[PDB]
Parts: sequence; structure tokens; C-alpha cells
Amino acid sequence: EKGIYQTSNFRVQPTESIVRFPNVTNLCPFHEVFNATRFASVYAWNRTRINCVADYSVLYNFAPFFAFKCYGVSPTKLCFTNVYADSFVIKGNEVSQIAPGQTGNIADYNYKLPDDFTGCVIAWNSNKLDSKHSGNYDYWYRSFRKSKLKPFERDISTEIYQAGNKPCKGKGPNCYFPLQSYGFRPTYGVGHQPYRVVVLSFELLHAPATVCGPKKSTNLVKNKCVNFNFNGLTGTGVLTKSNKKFLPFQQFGRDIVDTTDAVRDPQTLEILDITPCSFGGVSVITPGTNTSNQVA
Amino acid sequence: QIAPGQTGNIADYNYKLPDDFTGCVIAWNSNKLDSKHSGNYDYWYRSFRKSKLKPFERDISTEIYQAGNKPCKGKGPNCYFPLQSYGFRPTYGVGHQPYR
Amino acid sequence: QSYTNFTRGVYYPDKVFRSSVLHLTQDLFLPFFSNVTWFAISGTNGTKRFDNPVLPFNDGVYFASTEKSNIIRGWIFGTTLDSKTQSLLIVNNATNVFIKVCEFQFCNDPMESESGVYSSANNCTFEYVSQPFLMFKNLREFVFKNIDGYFKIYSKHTPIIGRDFPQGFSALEPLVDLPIGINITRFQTLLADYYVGYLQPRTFLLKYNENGTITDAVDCALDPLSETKCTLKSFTV
Amino acid sequence: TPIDFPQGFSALEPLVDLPIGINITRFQTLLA
Amino acid sequence: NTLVKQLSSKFGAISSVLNDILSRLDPPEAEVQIDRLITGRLQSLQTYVT
Ligand SMILES: *[C@@H]1O[C@H](CO)[C@@H](O[C@@H]2O[C@H](CO)[C@@H](O)[C@H](O)[C@H]2NC(C)=O)[C@H](O)[C@H]1NC(C)=O
Ligand SMILES: *[C@@H]1O[C@H](CO)[C@@H](O[C@@H]2O[C@H](CO)[C@@H](O)[C@H](O)[C@H]2NC(C)=O)[C@H](O)[C@H]1NC(C)=O
Ligand SMILES: *[C@@H]1O[C@H](CO)[C@@H](O)[C@H](O)[C@H]1NC(C)=O
Repeated sequence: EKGIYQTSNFRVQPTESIVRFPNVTNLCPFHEVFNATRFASVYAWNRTRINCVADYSVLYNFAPFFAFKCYGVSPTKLCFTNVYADSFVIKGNEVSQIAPGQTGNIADYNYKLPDDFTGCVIAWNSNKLDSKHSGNYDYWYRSFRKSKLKPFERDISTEIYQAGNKPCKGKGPNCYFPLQSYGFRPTYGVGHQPYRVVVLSFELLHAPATVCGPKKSTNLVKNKCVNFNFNGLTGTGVLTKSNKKFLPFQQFGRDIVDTTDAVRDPQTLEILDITPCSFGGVSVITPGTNTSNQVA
Repeated sequence: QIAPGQTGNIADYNYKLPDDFTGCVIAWNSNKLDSKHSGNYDYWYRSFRKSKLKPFERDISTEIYQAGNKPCKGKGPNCYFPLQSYGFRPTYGVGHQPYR
Repeated sequence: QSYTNFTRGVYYPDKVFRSSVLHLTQDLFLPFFSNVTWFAISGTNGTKRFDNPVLPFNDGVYFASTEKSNIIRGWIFGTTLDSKTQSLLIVNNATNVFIKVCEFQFCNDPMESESGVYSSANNCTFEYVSQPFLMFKNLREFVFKNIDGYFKIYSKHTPIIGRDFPQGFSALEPLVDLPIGINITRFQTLLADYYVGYLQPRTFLLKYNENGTITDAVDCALDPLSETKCTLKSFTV
Repeated sequence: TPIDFPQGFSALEPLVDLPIGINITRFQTLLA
Repeated sequence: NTLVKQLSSKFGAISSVLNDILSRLDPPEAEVQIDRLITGRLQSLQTYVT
């Protein structure tokens, strides 16, 4: 019928999305573990913690990993609140045995892995460092131990398998010494050749929730209707230069009705006002369909 | 993971239910039939995929997925076979035993 | 001892900028005119070289001092404080503010010729350094709160004219917020004239300026006029 | 529609529901 | 002003921001929390209109 009718509301949509996070600090000491003069032993394990700012693309680029399997999503860099990194150099016959619920001679007598842990086991060819076949000191694990170990049993406490026809204290006749050349001597250079193996549990969830993957930041866009995410504070709006004087510790501001109206740029510290993108009602004016189909 | 709204390597890359799902998910411990002493490697799981799975889609491609900044043919340092077999054995714990 | 007439300790409850508004909020604050213990007892030599009292940490505490000598050097927060449990140690220096959280059996101080030797530490997990870089008479107010696994330290340093607690309102700006994750039930003051109060859940009406500072505050349950002010959300009734 | 286009209104009925489960981004028309 | 302030109310939800609910929770739990926020906001609109 003739008249003015209220129809669906209109919005001005954003054309692009921007994500802003502060300058990325120094990274977790993953480079020192992998790009090492000498690799660490099972007892000389590290505990990456807290400007860790984990970033796992550096390991994908640094070395040619050949047996890298992640129980959690191998691509996701996400959180953990701890990273319990562990290292060792092992023969390329037992690398497949560094896994939950597996046994063999290794793990039972070396580094048992529990069920239900993010076992992101990594491994690559170590022949370049163990090129001499005599035997290398830097990364000895435990080839044999008197009794089966519990998951995450202490690596710092080492021993010699007490095998024999009489009680053995560690070293002795028919006892198995962990420092025999073993894996470190490459010999063939395939198969049995020592493989540099790194395993990070990533399994400690606790109250701090600190270490997590690097947060990407896009360029800043102003004077346009955009979507935004500023340090986890998200929304839709138009960002403009602010005349507000924020205190050194304030990150965003609010109106009298507790809505967001300003942000602090994480990288430049410029104060930006957030204007909502235009919207309003839409009214359709018609003579009525019994006279004419022209509308306004 | 075989439930609406769940995440994980199967829910995301092998078999996914819609969030609006009506039906029944029945599971049984098959360790005595599927697990071989030496390991049953006939069952494969997808772990590397470019995109997440959409509801009831069955993608059986085995093309090599490269996680690095340089593609390659065949196996490579950042070039992985998309499927990982799992060797079920009678000695694995309940969490790692096969289920039908 | 048993000092009262204090009306100070309001701090910015969050990091949100507000301009010419009155904000009503419920948080842990030092109540106005609450009982604050004046520490005589441990002044000057006090019981130093013989003993050192340990105070409870109930939800959070207010600390203030006017000693220009910088005899006050730090705090230890935790439970057992004998290496059985993890504890937090904060020590100030001329140009280095150092926070370490780990198990400790003891520290350095159980005339004032030597300090900074310490004793031992083990299995240490968290360290943080120099948030403010530093830390003629000044009043140095601090608030120490431990909630949801985060240890929040607020502070303000203001000049004085030689008077004990010059009057006027000054809110404490946040200094540092660390994800420590430990249980804090007791703390102790380390010396090489300080006041300690306790925070309680309260509702306050905070007056924000045009430039985002807090210029006044009302303790909503102090008296019936303050309660009326919070009902109307106004400093004028 | 057994009656150029007269522009008369008509509507389609469901015919078949096939659980193919595939991406189906592209297609071709097959002619004899 | 009251109606706008109601957007900050949780109505029992873990958060008042829909994007936070969607980001941290799986669809099922997010749907429960969002449905709760929808109920609270509809109640606020009914109060305003009445
Ligand atoms: C880290 O933040 C600083 C600012 O605190 C950035 O430095 C500015 O960079 C712009 C160019 O993008 C220059 O025009 C400014 O003069 C710089 N200011 C200062 C104080 O350096 C810096 O680019 C950010 N990123 C890194 C990696 O440092
Ligand atoms: C269905 O096919 C399309 C086309 O191949 C897929 O879209 C591609 O997705 C990948 C994922 O990283 C992109 O890199 C490609 O650029 C996309 N193709 C384009 C834009 O033409 C789509 O992902 C497929 N669906 C599923 C569920 O895998
Ligand atoms: C805010 O800062 C400006 C800086 O020029 C100053 O002129 C103004 O007086 C300040 N306002 C208040 C209330 O302090």
C-alpha cells in the first residue's frame, strides 16, 4: 500500500582486516640447541621458558629434518606455559622407537616417553659432526640400564647396565658401557648412522600460560572502515588520529557506556580513535503497487 | 574426537561431523583383531593437509605436502607423505589400542 | 602501631583510559580510615640483628615509606620461605630492580656496613629486571596484589615537604604484572619508618580527569554520604 | 516443461540425493 | 545508556564479547554461551521497549 515502510538496516562493510601486535622480542633459544658446536646429551637438557616468543619456522628452514612427527598439529605454532625441550644423538634404527608406548632396548633403558604428551620428535642426519668414526663425546644418551625406566625418568642420573654372572656395580665384566662408540661411529653412513634427535614435550599446562608462537602483525590502515585486532581486543570501525592523552600504561579507552572508543598502537604508541562504521535504518517510500512500481 | 564440535588430526583431516549433527557414534575395542604382533600398517591417518576438512568430505589424495618455502618432488626435508601409518600391537596401552 | 586516619592507596584497577567520567568499580582496595600498623618495633635498629617479624598477605597489601636513606631494599613473598616451597624475592638497587622467583632457604639479613651478599638459591625458574630502571624527600607507595596466578605491583613516588604523609589525593599507577603462578600467604620486609596496610574487597567511585588521571575517590561503604554518592554516581548530592 | 522462453513461472522438484562427498569446484558439460 | 551498558553484562557467561567466546571455545560450548548472551540481550530489549 502507499506509504513509507521500515526495512532491513544498512552497514558499511570493512574492506580489509588488520592485526597489530607489539614488536617481537628475542626468540626461544632453539637456534643454540640445533645450531650448536656440539650437541647436548640426555643429561644436559634445556628448559626453554618465559622472552621465549617461540617461532618454529626457523627449525623448518635451519636443517633438513627427515623423521619429524608432531602429535599435536605439526604445522600449528599455536599456550604451553612451559617448553620442556630434550636432546640426544641416536642410531637411525632406534629413532622410530622414541615414541609413546614403544619399547625395544631404547626408551626402556634411556628416555621413556609417556602416553598423551605432545611428542614433537625431530631428527636429522648427524654425519657431518660425527664424520670421524672413532666416537664423539658431546651427545651420549644411555644405551643400556639395569632396569626399565618410568616416563620422564631422570636423565641427569646415569648408569652402566649391571649385567653379569655376578652382581655388577656399573663398570665390570660383562656389563654394558653406554660410552662404547655405538651410534656415534657412523660406519656405513646410512641406517645405523647417528641421527641428531630433539624432542620437546610441550605438555605442561599450568597457571602461568606464558610461552607461545609469534603473533603476526599487519600494516596499520587509517581513515577506512576496517576490522581490527589490537592485542586481543577486536572489533570493526574506522581508525583516526587521536587528540586524547593516554597515560604511559593505558592501552585503550572507553565511553560513558563502557564501549571501546580508542586504542594504543602496539608498535608506534600512537593513540587512535575508533569511530563506528556508518549505519542507519532504510526506509522505502512507495506509491503502492496498485499505482506504480517506482520507489525511493 | 568423533563427535560434533571436536578438534584433532582426525576431526580436522580425516573425518569430521557437522556441528548440527543427528546420529550415533559407536566405538568398540578391536585390539584382539586389528593389532598384529609385528604391527598392523594397513591403517593410515592423515596428519599433513593444507586446508581443514569440511563435514562428511572424504579426501583420499596422497600428494606430497611441503611445509617449507621450496616445493620438491618425491620425499624431501620439508616434503612429507601426507599419511602416517600406525603399527597397532597387542602390548600398547588402552589409549593406543585400535578401536572400530 | 595501630595508625588510622589514612585515606590513601587507591590504584588504577585496570589499563582503560577514561575522560571526565565517574567510574564505580568493585575490587581490592585499602579501605579509608582502616587500621594500618606503623612499624618502632622494627624502626632504626629495632629488632635488627635479633629478629624480623613476618606479616600475613591477605589478598593483597599496601606498603608505604618516606625514608630517604633507602634502608628498605626489598620483599620476599611465599609460604614456608625455607626452600620447601617456591618464593618470590624483589630487591631494589641504584640502577637495577631485580625480581627472582625460585626456592630460597634464606636471604641476606636475619652497622649497615655491607649488604647484597645473599646466601644460596637453587632450581630457579623466573627472573625479571628493571621495569622502572630505578625503583629530596619522597614518599614511595606500593601495592602488592596476587590474583589469578599474576603478581601485580603498583607504585607511586611523590615529593614531600618534610611532613609525614602530606595531604592530597594521588592514585598509584601500575608498575609491573608478572605471570608468577605461586601461592603467597606471608611476606617479610628487608632492611640493609614504613607503614603496612591490607586490602579488602570494596566498591569505590573513582573520579577521572580530562587527561585520564584519577583525582579523587569515594569509599562507598565508609559512611552514608559516600553510599549515597555511589547510588547516584556523583560527587555532588 | 512441455508447455523461446514464455517467461511463465515454474518450480523444480527434488530428484536425487547422492552422497558423493567431494569438493566439486569445477564442472564440464558432456555432449555427444 | 542503560541499554548500551547491558552489552557489557555477562548474564552468567564467561565473557561479554562474542568474538572471545568464539575464539576460545569449541562451537558447542560457544553456542551455549552465545545463546545465554542472546537471552540476556533480548531480555534487556524487552525491558527497554516496555
Ligand atoms: C619497534 O618499535 C619502534 C618504535 O618504538 C619502531 O621504530 C620506529 O620505526 C619507524 C619506521 O617504521 C621510524 O619512523 C621511527 O622513527 C622508529 N622509532 C624508533 C624510536 O626507533 C621499530 O620499527 C619497531 N620494530 C623493530 C623491529 O624495532
Ligand atoms: C576445493 O578446491 C579448491 C581449489 O583447489 C581449494 O582451494 C585451494 O585451497 C588451498 C589451501 O591452501 C589454497 O592454497 C589454494 O589457493 C585454493 N585454490 C584456489 C584459491 O583456487 C579448496 O581448499 C578445496 N577444498 C577443500 C576442503 O580442500
Ligand atoms: C592535559 O594536558 C594538556 C597538555 O597541553 C594541558 O594543557 C591540560 O591542562 C591538561 N589537563 C589537565 C586536566 O591536566
